[PDB]
Amino acid sequence: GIFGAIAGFIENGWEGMVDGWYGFRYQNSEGTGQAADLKSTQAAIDQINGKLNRVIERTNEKFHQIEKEFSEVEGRIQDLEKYVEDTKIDLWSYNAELLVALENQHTIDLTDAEMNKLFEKTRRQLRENAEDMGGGCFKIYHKCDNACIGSIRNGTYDHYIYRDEALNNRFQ
Amino acid sequence: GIFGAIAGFIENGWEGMVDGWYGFRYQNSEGTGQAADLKSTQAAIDQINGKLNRVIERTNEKFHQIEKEFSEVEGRIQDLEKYVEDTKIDLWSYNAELLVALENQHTIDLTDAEMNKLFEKTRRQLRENAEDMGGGCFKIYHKCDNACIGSIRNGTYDHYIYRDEALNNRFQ
Amino acid sequence: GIFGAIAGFIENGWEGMVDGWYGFRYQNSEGTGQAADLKSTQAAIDQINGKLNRVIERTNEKFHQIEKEFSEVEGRIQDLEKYVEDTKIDLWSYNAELLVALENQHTIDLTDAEMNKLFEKTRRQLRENAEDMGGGCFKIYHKCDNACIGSIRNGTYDHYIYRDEALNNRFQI
Amino acid sequence: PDQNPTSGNNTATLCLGHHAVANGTLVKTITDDQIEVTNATELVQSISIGKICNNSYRVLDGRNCTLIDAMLGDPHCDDFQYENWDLFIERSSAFSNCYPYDIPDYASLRSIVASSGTLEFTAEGFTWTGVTQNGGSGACKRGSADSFFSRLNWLTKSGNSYPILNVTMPNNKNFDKLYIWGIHHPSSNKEQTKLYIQESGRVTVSTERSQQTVIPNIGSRPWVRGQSGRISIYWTIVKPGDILMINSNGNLVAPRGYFKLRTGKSSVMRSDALIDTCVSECITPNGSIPNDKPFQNVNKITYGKCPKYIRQNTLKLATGMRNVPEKQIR
Amino acid sequence: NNTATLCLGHHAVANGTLVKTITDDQIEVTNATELVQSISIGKICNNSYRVLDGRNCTLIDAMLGDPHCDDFQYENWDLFIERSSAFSNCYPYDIPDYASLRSIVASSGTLEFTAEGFTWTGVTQNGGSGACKRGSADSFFSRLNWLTKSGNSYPILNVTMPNNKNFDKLYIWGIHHPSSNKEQTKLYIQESGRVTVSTERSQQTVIPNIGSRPWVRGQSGRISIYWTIVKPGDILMINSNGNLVAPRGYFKLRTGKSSVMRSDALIDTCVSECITPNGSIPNDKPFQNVNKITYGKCPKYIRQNTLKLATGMRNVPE
Amino acid sequence: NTATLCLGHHAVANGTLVKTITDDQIEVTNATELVQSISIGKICNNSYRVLDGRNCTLIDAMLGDPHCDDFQYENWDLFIERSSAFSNCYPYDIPDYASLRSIVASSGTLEFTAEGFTWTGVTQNGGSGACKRGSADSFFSRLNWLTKSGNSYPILNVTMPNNKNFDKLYIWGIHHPSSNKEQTKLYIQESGRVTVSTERSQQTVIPNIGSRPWVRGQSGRISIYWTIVKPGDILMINSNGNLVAPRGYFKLRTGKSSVMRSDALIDTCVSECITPNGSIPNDKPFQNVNKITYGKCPKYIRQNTLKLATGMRNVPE
Ligand SMILES: *[C@@H]1O[C@H](CO[C@H]2O[C@@H](C)[C@@H](O)[C@@H](O)[C@@H]2O)[C@@H](O[C@@H]2O[C@H](CO)[C@@H](O[C@@H]3O[C@H](CO[C@H]4O[C@H](CO)[C@@H](O)[C@H](O)[C@@H]4O)[C@@H](O)[C@H](O[C@H]4O[C@H](CO)[C@@H](O)[C@H](O)[C@@H]4O)[C@@H]3O)[C@H](O)[C@H]2NC(C)=O)[C@H](O)[C@H]1NC(C)=O
Ligand SMILES: CC(=O)N[C@@H]1[C@@H](OC2O[C@@H](C)[C@@H](O)[C@@H](O)[C@@H]2O)[C@H](O[C@@H]2O[C@H](CO)[C@H](O)[C@H](O[C@]3(C(=O)O)C[C@H](O)[C@@H](NC(C)=O)[C@H]([C@H](O)[C@H](O)CO)O3)[C@H]2O)[C@@H](COS(=O)(=O)O)O[C@H]1O
Ligand SMILES: CC(=O)N[C@@H]1[C@@H](O[C@@H]2O[C@@H](C)[C@@H](O)[C@@H](O)[C@@H]2O)[C@H](O[C@@H]2O[C@H](CO)[C@H](O)[C@H](O[C@]3(C(=O)O)C[C@H](O)[C@@H](NC(C)=O)[C@H]([C@H](O)[C@H](O)CO)O3)[C@H]2O)[C@@H](COS(=O)(=O)O)O[C@H]1O
Ligand SMILES: CC(=O)N[C@@H]1[C@@H](O[C@H]2O[C@@H](C)[C@@H](O)[C@@H](O)[C@@H]2O)[C@H](O[C@@H]2O[C@H](CO)[C@H](O)[C@H](O[C@]3(C(=O)O)C[C@H](O)[C@@H](NC(C)=O)[C@H]([C@H](O)[C@H](O)CO)O3)[C@H]2O)[C@@H](COS(=O)(=O)O)O[C@H]1O
Ligand SMILES: *[C@@H]1O[C@H](CO)[C@@H](O[C@@H]2O[C@H](CO)[C@@H](O[C@@H]3O[C@H](CO[C@H]4O[C@H](CO)[C@@H](O)[C@H](O)[C@@H]4O)[C@@H](O)[C@H](O)[C@@H]3O)[C@H](O)[C@H]2NC(C)=O)[C@H](O)[C@H]1NC(C)=O
Ligand SMILES: *[C@@H]1O[C@H](CO)[C@@H](O[C@@H]2O[C@H](CO)[C@@H](O[C@@H]3O[C@H](CO)[C@@H](O)[C@H](O)[C@@H]3O)[C@H](O)[C@H]2NC(C)=O)[C@H](O)[C@H]1NC(C)=O
Ligand SMILES: *[C@@H]1O[C@H](CO[C@H]2O[C@@H](C)[C@@H](O)[C@@H](O)[C@@H]2O)[C@@H](O[C@@H]2O[C@H](CO)[C@@H](O)[C@H](O)[C@H]2NC(C)=O)[C@H](O)[C@H]1NC(C)=O
Ligand SMILES: *[C@@H]1O[C@H](CO)[C@@H](O[C@@H]2O[C@H](CO)[C@@H](O)[C@H](O)[C@H]2NC(C)=O)[C@H](O)[C@H]1NC(C)=O
Ligand SMILES: *[C@@H]1O[C@H](CO)[C@@H](O[C@@H]2O[C@H](CO)[C@@H](O)[C@H](O)[C@H]2NC(C)=O)[C@H](O)[C@H]1NC(C)=O
Ligand SMILES: *[C@H]1O[C@H](CO)[C@@H](O[C@@H]2O[C@H](CO)[C@@H](O)[C@H](O)[C@H]2NC(C)=O)[C@H](O)[C@H]1NC(C)=O
Ligand SMILES: *[C@@H]1O[C@H](CO[C@H]2O[C@@H](C)[C@@H](O)[C@@H](O)[C@@H]2O)[C@@H](O)[C@H](O)[C@H]1NC(C)=O
Ligand SMILES: *[C@@H]1O[C@H](CO)[C@@H](O)[C@H](O)[C@H]1NC(C)=O
Ligand SMILES: *[C@@H]1O[C@H](CO)[C@@H](O)[C@H](O)[C@H]1NC(C)=O
Ligand SMILES: *[C@@H]1O[C@H](CO)[C@@H](O)[C@H](O)[C@H]1NC(C)=O
Ligand SMILES: *[C@@H]1O[C@H](CO)[C@@H](O)[C@H](O)[C@H]1NC(C)=O
Ligand SMILES: *[C@@H]1O[C@H](CO)[C@@H](O)[C@H](O)[C@H]1NC(C)=O
Repeated sequence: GIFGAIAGFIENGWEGMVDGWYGFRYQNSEGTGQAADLKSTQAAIDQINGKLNRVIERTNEKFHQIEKEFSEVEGRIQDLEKYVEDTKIDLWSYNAELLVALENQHTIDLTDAEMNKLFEKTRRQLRENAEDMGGGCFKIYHKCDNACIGSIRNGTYDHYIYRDEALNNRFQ
Repeated sequence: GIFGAIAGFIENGWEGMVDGWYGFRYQNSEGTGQAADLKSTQAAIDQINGKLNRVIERTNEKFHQIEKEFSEVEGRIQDLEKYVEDTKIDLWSYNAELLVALENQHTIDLTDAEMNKLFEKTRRQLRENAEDMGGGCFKIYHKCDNACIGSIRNGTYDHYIYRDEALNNRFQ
Repeated sequence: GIFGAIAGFIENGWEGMVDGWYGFRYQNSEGTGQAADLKSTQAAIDQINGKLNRVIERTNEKFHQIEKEFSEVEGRIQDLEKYVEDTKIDLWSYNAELLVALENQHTIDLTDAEMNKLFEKTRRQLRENAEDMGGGCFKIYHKCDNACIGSIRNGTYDHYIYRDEALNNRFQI
Repeated sequence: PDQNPTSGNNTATLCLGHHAVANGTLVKTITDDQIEVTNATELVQSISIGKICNNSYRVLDGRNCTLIDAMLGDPHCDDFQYENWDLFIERSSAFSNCYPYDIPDYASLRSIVASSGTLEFTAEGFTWTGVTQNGGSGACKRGSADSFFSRLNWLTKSGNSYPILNVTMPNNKNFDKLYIWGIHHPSSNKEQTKLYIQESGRVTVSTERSQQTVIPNIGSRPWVRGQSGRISIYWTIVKPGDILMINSNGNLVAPRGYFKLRTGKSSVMRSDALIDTCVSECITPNGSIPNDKPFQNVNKITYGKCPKYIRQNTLKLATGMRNVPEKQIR
Repeated sequence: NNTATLCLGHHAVANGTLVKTITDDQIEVTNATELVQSISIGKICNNSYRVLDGRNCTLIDAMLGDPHCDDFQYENWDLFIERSSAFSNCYPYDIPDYASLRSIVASSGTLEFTAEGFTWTGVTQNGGSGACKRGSADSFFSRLNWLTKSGNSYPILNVTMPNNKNFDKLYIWGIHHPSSNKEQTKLYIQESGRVTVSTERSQQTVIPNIGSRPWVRGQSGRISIYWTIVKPGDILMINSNGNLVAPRGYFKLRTGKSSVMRSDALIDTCVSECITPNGSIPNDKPFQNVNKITYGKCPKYIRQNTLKLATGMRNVPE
Repeated sequence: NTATLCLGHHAVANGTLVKTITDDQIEVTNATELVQSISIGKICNNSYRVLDGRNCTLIDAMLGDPHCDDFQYENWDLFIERSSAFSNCYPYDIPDYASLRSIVASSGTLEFTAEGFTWTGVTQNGGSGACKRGSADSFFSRLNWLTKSGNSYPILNVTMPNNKNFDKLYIWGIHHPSSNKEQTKLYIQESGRVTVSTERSQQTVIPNIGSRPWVRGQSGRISIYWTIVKPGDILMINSNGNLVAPRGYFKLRTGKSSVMRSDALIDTCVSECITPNGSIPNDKPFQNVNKITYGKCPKYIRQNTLKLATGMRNVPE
């Protein structure tokens, strides 16, 4: 991955996160929890669906063409009929091998990129009240119960409320 | 895009910014103001013009070929003559549909990257004298007049001069 | 560079680094030093070698085909035999032109990425004990000898050991 | 203090992450030949339904008959007389059962007829003065009587004269007429004179634009249903306003009329698959196939709305992120 | 107040334009540029290339020497233009492998002709016909020599012509098929004619084909045109005993960059390096959707009529 | 009591320029060429079985031109035809010459089996001064030139059933004399004819009396034809004059063999690709040497050079 988050600074995925592609796990005063993030998940799915719309259920109608198998030998004009079909197939085969390879490199990148977007988004919320521990975890420098964690997940965490307390716990 | 800045953590573009592609808006002791950044703007344009050079005015010269319309019904070698031309058209039609798709995807990503490159460039200049409010805005924790802003735009802002002041505003 | 590290906020490369693509240069109580980061170097090389193995020798095996040069003029079917080989060649010429152009853009972007990965990795270890000077250099605010620098390079640097000493130096004057 | 599931009362840990599955699936990329992702979807169609679906395109089973033997009117192909099709299916076990023949440039006629998609025939009352009509053979039995191709008229001498036959037929319809005619090559000079009087036959079908001339070719051939003689089929096309003319002093196998040429999207396919009531907009010799995927490895020969044939039997497109499992050891 | 705020951002426009991407079907960007040429000028530009109007004539009738196609005696072209309203107004004919002869001449790009003193002893030459009226007299295709009997009989002709040059000579000849046997003997004496045109590496025999055809201008008979190519150092030979429509001389074959194109559009003065039947088109874009048939420096034909390449960022107004 | 850690990347003295989607020229630390544009100079004979036609073309070797007798039961992967090849037997022509050349080239073998065609009432083994084998008049070896015996030439009626598991290739011909004297001298009948037929197909050919230009002292000609015969079918031949008879069949194969025109030298080396210019290596995906090829070959393209970056952007001080 190009951003180095998935299979990077995040050691591994969570197999117990069945209701999302991206999300949080927390440990606070009320216990340890888990929770998916629907926005980021949907961002990744939608792009992936975007690619599927271009490739799936997309075919040309074709009718009469040229013969591609032969009973007798006929030299020149059959050599030509064969070469044409052989040339066409090799060219379409290349196009397919390349389409997939490209899209896949890009799928892995845009997912890795969405994981990084969530981390940056959350970093901005928490502001001076937490620090990057590495591994994808923040250490929040104030008591933050389940409601408080929800406010971060909801996108409604006002950092000014805990700022003074937090600065004190970081430096003293 | 993939850096999540344009159509991302920056909420929207400025229609008022007509003298550049990326830039700054700022308020201070002297009031509000706007100013474009030529370096970042020009980095993006060069890359887009770079693509235009590969696409525009690149044209193969051709002369006598094969007949592609037929008055009479002939069969075997007419069947081929058409199928050949039909194969060619489909493959070029695919090459064209894909080219545009990839180039456009890429264009969005590189323009988004230049936006982000400028943000990270500014963040580094300020160092400990500012915080990331979100929306791609910085709170500079000291009196920063027009001349001061100019140095941030010019890349000549010395962070040590205001350090003791801003740093004192940030924690107390 | 899509991250703007190589040929961006990092001003230039180091000709003096000859046993690695990425790495460190440092100044401390014991002198100055340089070491290559094996891990990031290998990440890029592995990725670049993947591409090589995709393109390089994956050739088909063709045998008897159609003729492509001619002595006598003939008309219709010779016109066709020529048009077909010409059509084929032009398409494969497009494929090779694009192939190279896409790969190289990607090769540049992925090398640029490993650089920025290494920086961010390092920044996260240092935590509150250093600041970003710009130019890809950190300013570590404690006595960080060659062993300390070595722990940063190993990814076993324990910031709590120096936190007090460091926080103390950053917020002063 | 060790199993405490809470944090130390004035801090908390907020970890960001992504999902992962116990059984991932490998895909190809620009930099990796095999790389595990959470999920992927096959882009190459390599399974066939097993039979040809005949509710999308009109599929005509030719059974024991080829498209040509249907057209000419070989007796055991009489069923196909007046019939149209989107796809005509030719079987491998098919055979001919009339007088032995050859069609110089067989393939072209076969294609021309196939694309048109119809054997609709219109009889024209040609005047053939001075000759015996409706010749037949034991090599082409209709019942227990000698007979012939239902769309051809074998002409022989009447009494002591094979006159120079001179007949025209102006195309006044607003479409192109297709005419099937031929010539007889007897197995000896005794026969050539016995049937046509003249020592040396000739047939000349002509328009205002084009012409074709054929001479018979005397000499024995291998037995086919008891007959050393042979016939050769040729074809002519007449356009609206143009006129047909047929001149011959011997060996003519005259036409009984014309076939009506349409510009059509129809075709012909060599297949031994069963035809059946199912749903599919793409047909191949192996059977019909679905067209949800963009590519296919079933057969290069196809009719209809089909995925494009490639050499690869599989190409996986990733529909999920890189898979990075939790448990190194299960 | 002793603090300031410094916001970063990007530009936008009232209404942008929609493009395709790998992940979106439609998506707004600030600007784009069209890569498919959809529309032509209307005329065929006769400036960059030497366009030659056929008007009433085909290339084949021009070669053979139809009385009304005399204009094109020694003319050349990069692109020959054939109108739908053309016709033949000479003796009725056909050509086996017509398209191929038409292709070979168009490619050579020239009707440069050099006559040769063939010796046709024992036969009356320069036969004509009312169906091919030139000016006001029974004439014939200018490049072909119709040979007939000389009173008493028609001898076995046996004529040679060696290729001394170092380029390919193109020869055009034919054979006459009468409407009756009484005619076949009236002009060619013998019961059945024959034409055997041979080189030292090749040969072609055509037998005439007596019998009436449909009425074209007043004639029941026909002529079938054949052709032969003699290489450097090689030698031509013609051996006929009846029905020979002999050649007068040879055409020069140049390996060229020329062609022929069917069209009914106006040929006129303008700038362009690409030519179609619909007219000339500008070749600034990489692709085109006008007409698959083209000549010159041309955008490649595709089936799409529009493709916008993004030349700006994502557009996000306020 | 402070330190400085700097992160960086390497650079080289002399990088190398490459194309990208954005830049026509941009310098990187290294690259690798994808267009093979230089050839070894000569054709390598170790990888594939290369066969030098020398003074013979493929067709002359089949027919059995006396100076081509060395190529009798030969086989090849690739058969090399030299610009200096010449025909030296009786003058001939072959309608659709290219097709027969292709068919034999593909089969990759001149394995000929002779059969006991019974020709009665005719003298066999006609020859010519135009086709000398040693100092004596001779003919194409695989062909049999029949003439009248005694004072007549019968209507020949011969069969030969293909009771084999493969397609049989039969090469036959017709003779065209230079006059009616010569037509009636050799064959008696004033008008010759050759009919070769299967149960499926047939071919009739009339000869054409008339003088052609001298080739090795002869103004006559033969036109060569062929008939392929399938398992279970039966070849019949009926002629009252001018027949240039077959002596047997060539065993056809579906094979991976071909024929190439080249004047390149053929020497000991190794390479899995062959062109008219010489053999080329196949480590690169593309080539610009020649569009004519045989073997495991890079694909031919217009461009003579295409550099794939194998390293990062090169940024020196
Ligand atoms: C990834 O792996 C998942 C995990 O599944 C497995 O667990 C691992 C540890 C191993 O033990 C594996 O052997 C095992 O597969 C996959 O999920 C499973 O997917 C399979 C098919 O791939 C499902 O098979 C179905 O089982 C149905 C019944 O399920 C219950 O009982 C079975 C034992 O019989 C157990 O496996 C389950 O755990 C359940 O307890 C069954 O109803 C289905 O067949 C039906 O249809 C037929 C008609 O053909 C009919 O005759 C029959 O009566 C049935 O009604 C079928 O056999 C399996 O259930 C599912 N299991 C779970 C727990 O999810 C997953 O497929 C895989 N992903 C990919 C992409 O491969
Ligand atoms: C009422 C009637 O039958 N009158 C006789 C004429 O017959 C015919 O009239 C012409 C207009 C034509 O349409 C015929 O189809 C019609 O029957 C006859 O006129 C001629 O008849 C012959 C018969 O084939 C030719 O058609 C002949 O054609 C010419 C020509 O093109 O003008 C004469 C020309 O010199 C000749 N060129 C040669 C020998 O090099 C050609 C050539 O023979 C044919 O094109 C070969 O296919 O034809 C036409 O004149 C007249 C004249 O007869 S005469 O013997 O020529 O004097 O006689 C009436 O009784
Ligand atoms: C000046 C003169 O009249 N001299 C004749 C001489 O005529 C000629 O010389 C030969 C070399 C040739 O170039 C002729 O074009 C030239 O006018 C007689 O020589 C024979 O001529 C006949 C033609 O009538 C043949 O060319 C024949 O050549 C062969 C040959 O070598 O190919 C002899 C073969 O035995 C024969 N093979 C057969 C029948 O199977 C072939 C074959 O008949 C021919 O290729 C078919 O197209 O021809 C020359 O031998 C010379 C002897 O004439 S003879 O008595 O009829 O044999 O008499 C001189 O006075
Ligand atoms: C042992 C012996 O000599 N028996 C002969 C018959 O010889 C033959 O047997 C027949 C069945 C064929 O296999 C012949 O090839 C074989 O020689 C001979 O039978 C007649 O032979 C004729 C050939 O010369 C015909 O084949 C004839 O049958 C037809 C046919 O059914 O196809 C009869 C048709 O009416 C006729 N159609 C026409 C004229 O329009 C055709 C036609 O002639 C040929 O297809 C043209 O190529 O032939 C068959 O009965 C007889 C001779 O009888 S006959 O009076 O000459 O007719 O004599 C036995 O003793
Ligand atoms: C020139 O030669 C030709 C072939 O060498 C001659 O043709 C042959 O003519 C005879 C007599 O007319 C035919 O005899 C008939 O053969 C058929 C074939 O049946 C075969 O298969 C069945 C299978 O059960 C078997 O029972 C038979 O024994 C045969 O093997 C018989 O059905 C008839 O009763 C009859 O006897 C030959 O068939 C035929 N041979 C070939 C190969 O075509 C021809 O007569 C000669 N022509 C001239 C002008 O001289
Ligand atoms: C019809 O005309 C042709 C064309 O002229 C005649 O062919 C020529 O025949 C003569 C001998 O009869 C050849 O002469 C020979 O030339 C060679 C040259 O190397 C020389 O070595 C001999 O001594 C002899 O003089 C001449 O080459 C040949 N024409 C060619 C090759 O173009 C033919 O005789 C005529 N036939 C009839 C039936 O009228
Ligand atoms: C990561 O590095 C630390 C730091 O110490 C050093 O780094 C080495 C790569 C090398 O440059 C060395 O000269 C330098 O001292 C390692 O700690 C050291 O471990 C060794 C045993 O391997 C001990 O002998 C040292 O006392 C110890 N020093 C300190 C200051 O801790 C560490 O082992 C290494 N870890 C890994 C996983 O490689
Ligand atoms: C937006 O794109 C348009 C074209 O889509 C550009 O306008 C063209 O500019 C160049 C000048 O070199 C020329 O091709 C034409 O004169 C212009 N008009 C066309 C092609 O229609 C231009 O780059 C952009 N214009 C904006 C942003 O206002
Ligand atoms: C055979 O018949 C054709 C037509 O069926 C005759 O051609 C016609 O000839 C007359 C003049 O006598 C013309 O007015 C007509 O235009 C001709 N018709 C066509 C269709 O060409 C022809 O004369 C006859 N020929 C023979 C040899 O009998
Ligand atoms: C991912 O792979 C595919 C989609 O990319 C999913 O398979 C399909 O799921 C839906 C059913 O809700 C339908 O489109 C098809 O019935 C499924 N495919 C079949 C039957 O081949 C699949 O569910 C996804 N896998 C995971 C692990 O999420
Ligand atoms: C956001 O959260 C506020 C309180 O915390 C909550 O946690 C959430 C995850 C939710 O499920 C509930 O337990 C609580 O609401 C709440 O006051 C705000 O209303 C929430 N706002 C929005 C927009 O969701
Ligand atoms: C940038 O602006 C500052 C203050 O406005 C000024 O002092 C300086 O000269 C400028 N630098 C450059 C390089 O333009
Ligand atoms: C928990 O926090 C309280 C202050 O709220 C403090 O007095 C106490 O010592 C803390 N204990 C631990 C183990 O953090
Ligand atoms: C192009 O053709 C037209 C046809 O009328 C003519 O007027 C004009 O002079 C021609 N232009 C040139 C440059 O030959
Ligand atoms: C760089 O690539 C070239 C050409 O492919 C090769 O010869 C050279 O050894 C490589 N150099 C390095 C340092 O990898
Ligand atoms: C190889 O041979 C062809 C054929 O003549 C020649 O034109 C071409 O330039 C040659 N290519 C080389 C030497 O790479």
